[PDB]
Amino acid sequence: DIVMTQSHKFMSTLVGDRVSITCKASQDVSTTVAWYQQKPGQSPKLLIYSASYRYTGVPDRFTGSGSGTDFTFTISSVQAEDLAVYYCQQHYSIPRTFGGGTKLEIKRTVAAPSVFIFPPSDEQLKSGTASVVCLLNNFYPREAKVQWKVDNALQSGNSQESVTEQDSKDSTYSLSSTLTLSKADYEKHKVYACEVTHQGLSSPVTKSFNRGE
Amino acid sequence: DYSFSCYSQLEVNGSQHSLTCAFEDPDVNTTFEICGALVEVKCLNFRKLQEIYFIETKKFLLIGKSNICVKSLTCKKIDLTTIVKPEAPFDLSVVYREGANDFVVTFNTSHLQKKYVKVLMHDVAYRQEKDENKWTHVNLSSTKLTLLQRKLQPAAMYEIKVRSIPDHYFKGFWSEWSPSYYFRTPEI
Amino acid sequence: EVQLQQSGPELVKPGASVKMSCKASGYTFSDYYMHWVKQSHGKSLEWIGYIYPDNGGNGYNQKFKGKATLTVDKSSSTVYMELRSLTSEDSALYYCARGTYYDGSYFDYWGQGTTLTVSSASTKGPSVFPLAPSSKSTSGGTAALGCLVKDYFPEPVTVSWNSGALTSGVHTFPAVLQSSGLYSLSSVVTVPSSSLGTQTYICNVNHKPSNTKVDKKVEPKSC
Ligand SMILES: *[C@@H]1O[C@H](CO)[C@@H](O)[C@H](O)[C@H]1NC(C)=O
Repeated sequence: DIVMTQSHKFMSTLVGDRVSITCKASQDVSTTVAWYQQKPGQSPKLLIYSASYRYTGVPDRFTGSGSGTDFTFTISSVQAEDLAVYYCQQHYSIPRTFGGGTKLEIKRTVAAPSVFIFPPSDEQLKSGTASVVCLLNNFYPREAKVQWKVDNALQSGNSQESVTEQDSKDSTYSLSSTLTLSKADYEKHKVYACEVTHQGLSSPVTKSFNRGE
Repeated sequence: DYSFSCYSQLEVNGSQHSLTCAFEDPDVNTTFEICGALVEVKCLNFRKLQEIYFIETKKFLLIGKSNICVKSLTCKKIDLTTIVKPEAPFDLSVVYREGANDFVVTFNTSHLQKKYVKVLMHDVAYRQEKDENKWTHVNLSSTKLTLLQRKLQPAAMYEIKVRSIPDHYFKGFWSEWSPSYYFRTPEI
Repeated sequence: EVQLQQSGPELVKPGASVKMSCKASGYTFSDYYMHWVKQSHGKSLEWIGYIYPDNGGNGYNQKFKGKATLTVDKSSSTVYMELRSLTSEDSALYYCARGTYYDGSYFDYWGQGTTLTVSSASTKGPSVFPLAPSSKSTSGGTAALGCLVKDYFPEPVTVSWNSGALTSGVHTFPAVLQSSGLYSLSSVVTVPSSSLGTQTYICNVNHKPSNTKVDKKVEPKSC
């Protein structure tokens, strides 16, 4: 097999800036290398073929160069919707082999998260379980820490976090932290809070509720 | 004397060689043995299924001629290095380069990494859909070929395949045709 | 336009076999190669093989004993079979793609992909609970409300809001594998708070492996 290796697995860039992803082939593959773009939740989209030829309908800001073993895909002015994983593929011989891919993250100004808290529904409670949800909305950068407090007692090992992919519109992230308890343990206590710390918060932001009300 | 044809595939499963034989004569309803120069063995008994006889063993001598005598019915003094059948190439591919206006044809063969049979000559035959059994043939030594766009009919589909031969110390037979590949040409 | 519609997600036991479909439409089906591609957890792309609809083909050494590709011109459908399924062929999204005209080299059109999951576990439909917008817990003029899709297996699940009419401000989080071996996720949406009493919001959950098509109304929880 011909091995395609992309030097960098992640790349960060500002909007309107240039980006050049590199891809090296283990053998000579002439000028026959293609570049695909896979946006979050979508299928790969063919952007470039034959190293430098743009597929029909592809914007002009996407370009390619290289030959033999070294190839470079370039975005001259990155835009918000350009968030994706970019793959190189040698379309020279069989078997067809792709590169590892390069996720292009977009750098932007700090954005503090909007914190919301949702208590468990009476339906789930009657079912016998309680799931309290803490939502951090539209923040940047990706790193934000969330702690759970039940009657000021710090929780550990009973919550799970899930973070979205970078939004193509505001270049932000969102996080959901689910605290799972039994109906017994849930009705045993009163105050439920999530405390959020982030690069954009000069002090922790606590969202809480009293069981009932 | 009854007539037969044999061929030996070398460096197949690791180093275990396989010598197969079949009859030339059309009807041979019998209600086969090969001896000669070998290594660690003096004569071995073929396996019988339908009308093909082969053994897979590692103790084989590549040097020296061998007398193959059918059971004694018929004898033939043949060299193990003069009845070699290469393995058919694989992974055939054709790629059109828009810039150079040509087609690069590529294939692979497991014999490149083999110890004994490592030098081959390949025959690439390609034909158009319309032509009733007419083939353009090209002999080559490497594993890549380039077909010029100007030397090909525009807006036409081509089928293509490849064969191989020993073309050094070893002699033998041509391999089987590789699985075909199909490609089109731009419309001027 | 060109369309490559693939079969739905599949759950299979280890050792058993799978058969995925890829129906092409919008072009002369017989003139283009058809390739299959595998996307593993690590987001890597592995070619599988090609097939020419006029007759046939295959490729790639690694998938020789796993993959078996076939075609039917009558329905313009490329079918793709998996034999000795393992825990490695699972965490893979299988795409069908079309090779370009002159050659199958690179692929210019892609299907939506089929998620395969091979596990001895059984199917489990999801429980859809509401995440009601607390009138006290709303940032100014914006209120957050959502749906918790808990305890289901396997992936994936399709969550929409108002049958697709609500797209602005929606965030469906990636599923998390709980200790119980079941999946769970949340889908939230931000809306103008003043609309909580005038506009109705329904979340539509669809889990095809269990054939569960759930709809849940999310209301401001009253006192
Ligand atoms: C040819 O086959 C050998 C045997 O595995 C492999 O190592 C090599 O990468 C192949 N080359 C191409 C161009 O397919």
